[PDB]
Amino acid sequence: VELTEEELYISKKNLLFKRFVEPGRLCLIEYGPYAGKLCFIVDIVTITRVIVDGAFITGVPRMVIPLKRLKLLKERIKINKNCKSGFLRKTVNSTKVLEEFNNSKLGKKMIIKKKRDEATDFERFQVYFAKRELKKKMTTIKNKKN
Amino acid sequence: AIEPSLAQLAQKYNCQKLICRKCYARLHPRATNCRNKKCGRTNQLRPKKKL
Amino acid sequence: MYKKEYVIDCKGHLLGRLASLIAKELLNGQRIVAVRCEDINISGSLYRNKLKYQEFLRLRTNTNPKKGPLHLREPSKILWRCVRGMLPHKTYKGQLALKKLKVCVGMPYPYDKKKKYVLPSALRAFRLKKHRRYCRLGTLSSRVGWNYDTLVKKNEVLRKQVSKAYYKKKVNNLNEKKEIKTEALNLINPEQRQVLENFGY
Amino acid sequence: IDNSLNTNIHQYHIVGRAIPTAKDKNPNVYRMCIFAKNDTNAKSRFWYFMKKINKLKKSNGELLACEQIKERFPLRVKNYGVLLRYDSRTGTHNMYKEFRDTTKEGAIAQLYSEMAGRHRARASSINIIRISEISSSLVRRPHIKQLLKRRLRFPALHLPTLQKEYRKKFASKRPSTYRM
Amino acid sequence: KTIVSTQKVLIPEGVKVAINARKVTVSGKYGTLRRSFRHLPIDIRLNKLKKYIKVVMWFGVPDSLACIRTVCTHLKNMFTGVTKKFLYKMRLVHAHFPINSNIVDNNTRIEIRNYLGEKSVRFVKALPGVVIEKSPNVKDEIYVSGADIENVSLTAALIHQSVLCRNKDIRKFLDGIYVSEVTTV
RNA sequence: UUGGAUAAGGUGCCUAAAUAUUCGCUCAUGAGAUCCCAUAAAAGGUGUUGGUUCAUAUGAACUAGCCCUGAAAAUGGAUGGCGCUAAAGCGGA
Ligand SMILES: [Mg+2]
Ligand SMILES: [Mg+2]
Ligand SMILES: [Mg+2]
Ligand SMILES: [Mg+2]
Ligand SMILES: [Mg+2]
Repeated sequence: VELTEEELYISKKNLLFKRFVEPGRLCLIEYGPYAGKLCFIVDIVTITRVIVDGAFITGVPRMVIPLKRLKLLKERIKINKNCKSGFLRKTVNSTKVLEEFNNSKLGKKMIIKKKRDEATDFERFQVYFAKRELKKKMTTIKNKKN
Repeated sequence: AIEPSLAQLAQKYNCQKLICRKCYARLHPRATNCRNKKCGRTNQLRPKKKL
Repeated sequence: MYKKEYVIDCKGHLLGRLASLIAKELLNGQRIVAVRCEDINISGSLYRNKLKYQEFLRLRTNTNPKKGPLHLREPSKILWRCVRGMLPHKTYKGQLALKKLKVCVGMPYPYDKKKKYVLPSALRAFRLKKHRRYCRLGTLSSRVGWNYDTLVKKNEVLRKQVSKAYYKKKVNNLNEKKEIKTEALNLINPEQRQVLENFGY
Repeated sequence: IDNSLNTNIHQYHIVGRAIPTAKDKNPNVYRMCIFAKNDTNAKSRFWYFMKKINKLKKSNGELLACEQIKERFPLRVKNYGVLLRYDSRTGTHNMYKEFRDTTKEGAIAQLYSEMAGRHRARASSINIIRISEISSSLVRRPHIKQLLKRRLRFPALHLPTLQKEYRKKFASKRPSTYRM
Repeated sequence: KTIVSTQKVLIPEGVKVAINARKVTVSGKYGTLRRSFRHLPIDIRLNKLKKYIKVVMWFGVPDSLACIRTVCTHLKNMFTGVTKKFLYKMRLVHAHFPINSNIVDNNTRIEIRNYLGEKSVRFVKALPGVVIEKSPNVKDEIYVSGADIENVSLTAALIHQSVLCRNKDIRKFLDGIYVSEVTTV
């Protein structure tokens, strides 16, 4: 027996807690050898420990970690509780969740940071030059406005 | 001049209590433990002496 | 600690931890302006804290109390004392470090307009479980005869309006800048623009 | 691989027996699984247990084999029941505790912490008598029952354990514990 | 550590509720009550379309559960207050000297006089927003009333304290002013 | 003497090294805090944490962890100090 217009209400009820640790939360590892890495919560072991799995796109193998070490993201993918890594890989690729994450603010900023880190001196200089050019233009526009 | 119901009511507050055998605290008539820290919350409760 | 002078907004911080953080920095060699020290927190209940402070007060020097433990009871002064406790203040270096610390109640004549940093290692939000009793230092001080609490609060309130006003202007400026950038991304060169886009800006 | 996380309790199958004598040429062998931090420790534990149970001391027996048991499905959550004998400062007790974990070894690691923490029972004073996986129809302990619930979900109320790089003691903005 | 524990408090009909960050505010026929709960960790969530509000606690020992229940009870009380004022019916009992119970200052401040005959006045001001009426029906009693269950009760307690006699045998001297019936209107 | 790498011990600051990680326990209206060591007990506790044995999701009885009471002395005052409660406490890893 369907709802009709209560559906809308349910959709737009601001909950305090979104991002529940559950099967198929995206998860950004904060602490350890794996950090800045993404990885999905496959199972949950106990109130504090979770089994994570970067399905082989990401660097991180199936293993148990403390929930403390995780940073749950807005992204989810529906998966069967039992799901082994191959299946996870299949699903995530199909659903394009990683792309979505990248598009999202945090992911974007992460990738920008990575780019900055990996830059050559020249590339840094190029960016500086560009900024200078922009500043010039910007300054001119400000002057015009004033 | 204390009509019986009123008297009863009064008693309910002033008289039908338990008392800690240790620190003398006034307790509700149905209490098991003293509630006061200095006794170390004893189980040794007695009825408030009537008349 | 490579800046000239860190201003620390002491609101929401846990007294001792904050003090500890300050002390090391001071030792290293770093002026620190602990600002808004009325709002520092202590991890006990209020009553417990008061009791501790009462006990402290009680320890004067029997013989001649002009000397002996000075019971400085402005929150800032308390903070300062705490900081001192964690410094080798009987040396020269320690003394210097101590001197480097300035503490204030509310925020005054430069430290309104300086950036205010926060020590998140010593933040009450991150360091006490929410079912634990804490206590605002200012209140504690008041309880133990500081008096100038209400006045301070009033001053803070006054300052907040000013800050808000400033913030509006700042926001507007930011918006304008953004607009200009949007306009003037189109007017550069293509390749340069592309490069800029690639690295975030 | 993560070495900050590990607890290096392994399980060892030990088999040993009394040295044969002219009077008892074919003695009994005894085996056990033993939870120990390394192989030598395991051996020692085995010897101790032999001493306790049978007349058998390390000097008049011989270890036949020490195997090391690695968990077969080290990434499947299981519900482990354990039965301990421990010594308090006042006396000696049995207890049965349950741990949801990924391996026997992990469970035992948990257990040692718990006994240390909850009872001040140090590793010396404990003897694990049996650990066995309890299928969830027979789980008696409420803190394990809860986990076994159907479509389990919960928020992340833990605080960030930032890497020591990005732990900086001066912050621009008052961080937020809410997150989302 | 119980993963989730909940409670459901059914809002009545003519009540305008509005929680935010545990700062619950309820309005209705009698009074607008506001009463913060931002000392226990709890994501009290509102359902405005249906009735009811859900108090929910993630993790936490029995303490937390207890707190949750308390919160729920408080909410219920608040709702009741806004629908229908709480009416603490306080009967004053005297042996010899009748107690003069003079209400003043817009039915706040009740001056009690001639308690055990001492020719001295006991002032007992009511809390914010809590009327103190005297009897229409019977002779002796005193209605204390006004929305916030906490405040009316407190007022009543204060009144009682103002009376209660000092160094004598209190079993013999039953004189005072006691809460007979906690009710609504 | 130079360099190394340890011991006992430590690693919030004083104080060189962890506001490390990881799992518990503990809130104390005179917490606790590390061999000798600079004190605490019998007895209690519907404090909370596990258990054990019993009965019909409640009622019992126990049991031992931490905590509380028991716990009062004279200059002012000492886990060494500051302080610490998502510990910088207690027990582990
Ligand atoms: Mg007399
Ligand atoms: Mg050397
Ligand atoms: Mg070294
Ligand atoms: Mg150091
Ligand atoms: Mg230390």
